[PDB]
Amino acid sequence: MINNIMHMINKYTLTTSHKIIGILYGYMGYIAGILGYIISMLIRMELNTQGLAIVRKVKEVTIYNNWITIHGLIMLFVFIMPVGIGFYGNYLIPMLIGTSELSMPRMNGISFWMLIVGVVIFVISNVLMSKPISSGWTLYPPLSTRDADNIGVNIDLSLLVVHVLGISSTIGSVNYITTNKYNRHVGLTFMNINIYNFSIIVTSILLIGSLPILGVAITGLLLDRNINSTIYDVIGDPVLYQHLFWFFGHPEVYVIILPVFGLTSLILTSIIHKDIFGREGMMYCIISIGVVGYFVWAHHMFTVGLDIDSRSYFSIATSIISIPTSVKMFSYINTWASGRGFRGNNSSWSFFSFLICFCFGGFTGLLLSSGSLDIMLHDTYFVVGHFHTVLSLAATFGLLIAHYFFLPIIFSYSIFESFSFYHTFLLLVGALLVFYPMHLAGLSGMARRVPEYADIFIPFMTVGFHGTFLLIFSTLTFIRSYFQFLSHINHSNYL
Amino acid sequence: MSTNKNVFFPPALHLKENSIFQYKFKNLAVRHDAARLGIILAGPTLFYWFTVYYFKGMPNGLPPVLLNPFVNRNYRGQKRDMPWGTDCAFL
Amino acid sequence: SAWNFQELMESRIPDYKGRPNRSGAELEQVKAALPKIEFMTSYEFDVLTKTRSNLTKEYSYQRDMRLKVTELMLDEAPHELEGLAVEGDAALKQLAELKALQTLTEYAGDLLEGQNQIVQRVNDFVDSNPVYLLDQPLREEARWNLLPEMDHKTRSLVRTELRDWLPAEYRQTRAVDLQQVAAFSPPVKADMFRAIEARAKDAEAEIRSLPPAEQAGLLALVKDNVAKSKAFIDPTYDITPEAINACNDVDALRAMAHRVTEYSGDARLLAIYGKAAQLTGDTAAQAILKEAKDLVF
Amino acid sequence: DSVHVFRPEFAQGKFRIDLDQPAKQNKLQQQIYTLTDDEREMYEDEPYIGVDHLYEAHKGSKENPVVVEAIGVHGNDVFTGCLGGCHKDAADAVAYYTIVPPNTLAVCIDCGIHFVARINEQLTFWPDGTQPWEKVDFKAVEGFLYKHYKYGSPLMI
Amino acid sequence: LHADPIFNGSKVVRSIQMMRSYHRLPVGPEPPHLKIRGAPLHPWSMYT
Amino acid sequence: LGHMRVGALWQSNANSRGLPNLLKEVMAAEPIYPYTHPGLSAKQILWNTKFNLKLEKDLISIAESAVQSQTVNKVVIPTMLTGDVNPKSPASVVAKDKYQLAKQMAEFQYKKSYFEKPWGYMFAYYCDEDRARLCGGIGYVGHHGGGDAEILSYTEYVSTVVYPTIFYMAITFVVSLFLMYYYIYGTFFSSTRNRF
Amino acid sequence: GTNPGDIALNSKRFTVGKFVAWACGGWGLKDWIFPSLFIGRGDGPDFDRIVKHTLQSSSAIEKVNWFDSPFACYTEWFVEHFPGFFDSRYRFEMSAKTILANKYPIKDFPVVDMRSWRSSRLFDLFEVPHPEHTFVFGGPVLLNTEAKRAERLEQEWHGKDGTFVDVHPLNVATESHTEVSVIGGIKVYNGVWQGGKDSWKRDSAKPELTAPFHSPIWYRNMFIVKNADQLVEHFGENLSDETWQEVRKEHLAFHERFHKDYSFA
Amino acid sequence: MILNTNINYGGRNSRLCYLIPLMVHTIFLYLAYLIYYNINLINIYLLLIIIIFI
Ligand code: HEA
Ligand code: HEA
Ligand SMILES: CCCCCCCCCCCCCCCCCC(=O)OC[C@H](COP(=O)(O)OCCN)OC(=O)CCCCCCCCCCCCCCCCC
Ligand SMILES: [Cu+2]
Ligand SMILES: [Zn+2]
Repeated sequence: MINNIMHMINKYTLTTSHKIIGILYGYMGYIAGILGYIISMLIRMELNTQGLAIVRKVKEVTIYNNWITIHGLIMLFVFIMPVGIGFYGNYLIPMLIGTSELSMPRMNGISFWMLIVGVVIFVISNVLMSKPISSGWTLYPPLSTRDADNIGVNIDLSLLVVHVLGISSTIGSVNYITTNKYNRHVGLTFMNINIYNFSIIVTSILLIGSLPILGVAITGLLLDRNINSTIYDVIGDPVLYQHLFWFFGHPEVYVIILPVFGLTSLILTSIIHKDIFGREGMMYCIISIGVVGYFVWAHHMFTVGLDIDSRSYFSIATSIISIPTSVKMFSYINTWASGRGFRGNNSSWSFFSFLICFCFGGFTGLLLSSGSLDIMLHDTYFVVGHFHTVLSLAATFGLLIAHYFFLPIIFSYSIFESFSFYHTFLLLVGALLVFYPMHLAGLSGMARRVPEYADIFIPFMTVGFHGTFLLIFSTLTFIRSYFQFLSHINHSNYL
Repeated sequence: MSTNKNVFFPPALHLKENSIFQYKFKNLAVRHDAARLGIILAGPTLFYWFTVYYFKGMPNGLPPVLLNPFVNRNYRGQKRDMPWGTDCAFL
Repeated sequence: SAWNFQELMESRIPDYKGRPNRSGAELEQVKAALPKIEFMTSYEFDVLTKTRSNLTKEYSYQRDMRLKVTELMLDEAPHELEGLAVEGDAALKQLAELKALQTLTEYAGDLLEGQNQIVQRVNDFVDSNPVYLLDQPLREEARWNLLPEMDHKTRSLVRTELRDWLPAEYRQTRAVDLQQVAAFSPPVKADMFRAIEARAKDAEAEIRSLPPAEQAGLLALVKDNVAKSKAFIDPTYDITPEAINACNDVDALRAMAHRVTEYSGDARLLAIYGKAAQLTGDTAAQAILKEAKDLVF
Repeated sequence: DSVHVFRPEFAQGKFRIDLDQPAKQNKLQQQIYTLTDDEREMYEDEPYIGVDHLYEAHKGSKENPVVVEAIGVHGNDVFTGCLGGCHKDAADAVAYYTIVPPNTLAVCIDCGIHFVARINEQLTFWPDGTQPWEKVDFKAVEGFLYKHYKYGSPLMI
Repeated sequence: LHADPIFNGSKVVRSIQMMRSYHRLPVGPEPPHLKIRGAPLHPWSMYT
Repeated sequence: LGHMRVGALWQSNANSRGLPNLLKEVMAAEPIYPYTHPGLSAKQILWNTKFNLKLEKDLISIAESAVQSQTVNKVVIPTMLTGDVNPKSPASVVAKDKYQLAKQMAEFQYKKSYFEKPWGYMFAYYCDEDRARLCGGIGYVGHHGGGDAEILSYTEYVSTVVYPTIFYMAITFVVSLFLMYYYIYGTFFSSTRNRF
Repeated sequence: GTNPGDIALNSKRFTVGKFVAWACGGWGLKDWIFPSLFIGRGDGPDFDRIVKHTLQSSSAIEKVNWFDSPFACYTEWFVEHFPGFFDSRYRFEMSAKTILANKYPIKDFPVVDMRSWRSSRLFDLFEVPHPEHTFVFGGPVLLNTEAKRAERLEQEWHGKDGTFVDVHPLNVATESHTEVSVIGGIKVYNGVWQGGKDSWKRDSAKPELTAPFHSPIWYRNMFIVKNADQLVEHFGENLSDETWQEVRKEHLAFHERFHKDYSFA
Repeated sequence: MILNTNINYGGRNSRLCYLIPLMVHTIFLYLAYLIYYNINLINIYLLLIIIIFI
């Protein structure tokens, strides 16, 4: 069986087939999602109970800070992008334009294995090693360079993880654009390719333009830590670091969101048995959102001390970006109308949840755009409510739509609809209980990244406790459903 | 039939010029590229060397910059251990 | 110039110009040179080039293959239909024989389809590599142009040469139309009818050399086959001048005129229409018929 | 007076396949473009040519179907497609695709159009420089075609 | 009496086993989706 | 090496599935000659086949010899526009006079009795068979659609559904604006109550 | 769509499979303690419903050749999940027989299988799981490539004259035709041998070798492709719209006694 | 003869699909080691030889 073992290992390591690379991306994405979920459960158990019930010492809150930073990094860079872009991007993009492979078949494998290298370095650095990085997912200096709890090498290893993930994303983006531009079959124009391909193209354009800046910022951090320069010191510009990082920061956000829009549009065409209402309108709105996302980066720094004119300008630009997303939401609402979507499909109900949650998250985030009103809401739990009721309820539910639509196709076994209904509904109700209270705890002044809070905020954390229990139930249901998916019967008798 | 024939035994073409090289310099684009190269070679290069000929026996009177004041000789007590091992510049 | 994003060929947009401009001199010279031209109504061309008997427009070699396979299958029928045994009356035995025959024909049918597919694949190869099957100067015109875009003369020469590249039994030429040739020539129709009668008589003798019940069955079959063969070669062999003269019904003459027009549209039209006009007193019709028999026929 | 010889293109394989018969391979790979909204407006008001569509059988009749030739393996199903809207009740938002047996008469009953897919394989001489430079006869071709039809031939991947 | 296989051979069956368009909705003459109290569920309903 | 296939003959693999033989699927174990050759036994069928085959050979030979040795008195060359490969079809598929209308009507009645209704019934059975195939928990049959589904044209749907929906939405918009402003500030036009 | 496998080794109360299911997913104490609610009726063939549907059928069960077809092994699944199965099958088979017994020389039989469904996205046309290598020999070919292009707009976009697009020189020559025939002393030129697109008619059909030359019989299987979302069918010359509506009404009137006593809930 | 496929590049399996990622991993762990112990794990010239060779 030596030949069989080596053949399997060569199949899954030397491959360049887009289907195999896609399934590998999907697997890694799901695994990292589960890991991030476990860390999130740890964080929630820390918050729910009073008196540092888990760390037991103020000196050891660095464990909680490490938890939040790795939760953020794992869930952003290894859960959504590998799944939303890596998995369906590789599996479907060549098929939807009628071609064999992506351009540059080898660079696809290089991308996946760069992702795996990054995951390995991150997992070893932040688990097997002591006193890990604990500076929040936005590695602000001088906290991430000139501190006492961040001195080990594993911090530098985490920065290099960021580097490798950036390299992987750039390679993937270039490959997607190139394949979609020249390999289309005869008779298919550039703007007639289906909606998903276009969203992937614009996402790839976003990633290409911003990642080098993030690389520059991370190299700055590494140089400050190692060769002892002063780019981001008391005689440096931590605000310069913030500008660069957040110039990358928002394009990453729209990169995350747009492929979910593409997938939802495609699946809708497949399940409502009708075309997209205003397909050209949706494509133009997607490209508009892509372009406008490059001019709004500094709405994450309204309290840094920006010039008053710049504050006004960035509030204006954020509203501008808000417009076309509203156009898209209306287009979705009208698309579902007149259609014959399945009345008992987890895909349908997950689409509903995606639409509602994205509208609510977009509104809450449009409140935060105003510079003046961002005085009272910066670094409170209102921001956490915002980007969790978008990321964890609109991006997650879009991926659930894709998951429940493409499992039968990929594997050829139908879906246990009642099981999936329990999972999706308990995920909806539990998540709402966790994040919705955060909103009213942000207007009340509760800061974020705190393991211990004042007694004024108990009710919100009690509702969060309820939500966390429901979330545990939902995720166990999900994993057990998937295990049941690929397992043959266990009982059989005669009636 | 296959073009391989002309791959194997390509035709030989008669030129009036003594060589192919000259024939390619009757095209405006190549002439303009040669003009750019000549402009760069003639003006700057010849001028630059002329200057080191014209100022061969004269000093550099530029005022040196001021980097590190005496009261800041400790650099605020900041760790400066480079990755090589010793607190010295790679150079 | 530092980038080159070309393709194999730029898309070719046709220039239209228009119909030729000829002055009085050129038009006069063209008119003088041309022969005597009889402009034909589209109906004449239609009746000339209809598909009548060769229903599926099969090539000559396809028909030859089918007839040969039929001969082989007939040769092997007695072996398969020999020794059949099944519990039941005469009807069950008959249906068992029918099923055995069906199995044999299906077996022989699948071989014919295989051979047709093989020959069609050889031809597909012929058109797939015309550059390697042509001599100068047609090779360059095959290389640089597709079939629709070629010059008419070069197009025809290229196609004829490619077809001639094949052996004799692979060339694709439409099979003959028996009904067509019969319709457009009297002697061939008479010869075909004489051959039908001769074969029928020979088969009738063969039948007379058989036991009784087979005699009656096969005589009925021979009569039906003769009738349907005569109908197949020419559906209007009963529209004779004698029949037209014996006919005194306007509706019947109209129906006969329709059936003749459908088939060949020959002088029987003149006879039928003349008699119809006489029964109706149509001087204009008679004048037009005189013109027709002067010019059309 | 000098003799100049241009450097030829030595590449073989797919490059020589595409340079031997550029019209056919261009036809395979060349893009063609649909109409924008302005052109749709300017086209739907174009007039017919003569009174012929009133009498003749349209392109797509059971006697005059639309014939489309693809490449592949003999017997493999053919991917074809309409661009939508052939009949006024057929959607035209995006192209609609079909998979149909190789050499059978098929009917799009959304549009009622009769079509005929057909696969013609691209059997070509091995591109290693031993290609025939002058008209070749049926003998060697006969042998190669026999071997292919019996056992099959590799793919140019 | 068995010939070489061909794709249009006499012994080729319809493809009803292997699924191709999984997410279609069958369309044609179909019964009204009547709803009754207590009657056995119809085979062609979402409820079983 | 396992079970290596010999010869590249046709196998029903994923890419190629072949053309179904509906005649054999329907007429399974039942002969076709009772319908195509009514009232004939196998021996009669074979005898008739041989007789007709010889007759057809004779006729084909005569026709080929005739076309091969006939003098040419007229040359027919159809008119086609340059850049056209074949001439247009002279034939037409539309009845012109009333007699052709009657002929077409008779043919259509026969075809309806013998060709079109069988097609309709076969297609109905096919639709129902597909519905049964996608039933039992395998596909999404019965989730939506049916004979009770209300299908509206574009004009009817826009006029009777979309516009009233937007009208009600506009009413809701104005009413909610006014009631929310009064709910918070306490006055319809004076901002906060008891403060200004 | 499930084969239970070996009923014997899965009916035991305690099994390695059941313990593994409990550990990882699919089984638990709720199944041992409460089997009425969590196993319930279970999934399998329904003898009672099969018997009811069989006894509701008319004599069409006797006269149908279903049991000898290759699909006889699916008899119970269809009898249970296709109310009024035998009557519909009998009508289908009689339709085929009456097509076979026509007077026309070509018998077209409709064929509808899983491939008869069009889709706007290409991944919906492959068998699942998808083949490893797809579109090796290029992507789909569009029927529109055989339609005349928009000559007017094509000329306009390029700024060319485009005045005489609809008027062309007449071509009446003997060098423009390759298919020459002789018909009763008249030499007719007509057509040009184009290639495999001129042989579609014969390759689409298969002859009846025993049919006499004076009454040919050809079998043709016409493939049917439908969108499955259109809700309106246009068959062309095969089936007129009025006839199709009549057939709709007749089918829904006769097949209403096998659908009336069931509820869709 | 040879059956001709589409015009795309079919794609070959190659060892570069993991060698380049392993090279990046090696460079980054080498830098971490140099940062921690102030001495290279292996000679820089040997590392560059490996990188060039791959
Ligand atoms: C995509 C990104 C993502 C996702 C999915 C999540 C998921 C969750 N997050 Fe978090 N979170 C962040 C991004 C994300 N988060 C970021 C960027 C920060 C800031 C870090 C920092 O502030 O520095 C943050 C910070 C953050 C905090 C900050 C605490 C503090 O700052 O005071 C808390 C605590 O309440 C929290 C809770 C949760 C919970 C309870 C879940 C989930 O339990 C709820 C939803 C759970 C799901 C079930 C998703 C799990 C996915 C799987 C189940 C895979 C299965 C497959 C698919 C369905 C595709 N998150
Ligand atoms: C995950 C995806 C995602 C998406 C889509 C968005 C969308 C938006 N986000 Fe945000 N955001 C994040 C992810 C996302 N965000 C994350 C992860 C953070 C935290 C980073 C961190 O600090 O760690 C963050 C943080 C963040 C802040 C930080 C506040 C603070 O830190 O000071 C702000 C404030 O400007 C902001 C604004 C917006 C706006 C204005 C939109 C708009 O795009 C929303 C537009 C949506 C709509 C408008 C809905 C459509 C509405 C209608 C249907 C019609 C109504 C329209 C009008 C009346 C005009 N986001
Ligand atoms: C093969 C391609 C490159 C591969 C790079 C691999 C390493 C990645 C790490 C990136 C950045 C590393 C920075 C560390 C280098 C520190 C250099 C230094 O000490 O600078 C001082 C020197 C000038 O000294 P000065 O005081 O002016 O001299 C007095 C009299 N002349 O100034 C200098 O020497 C400046 C040198 C340029 C600035 C660094 C930018 C990267 C270029 C690589 C240089 C060598 C990197 C050595 C790293 C060792 C580990 C691999
Ligand atoms: Cu932002
Ligand atoms: Zn169509």
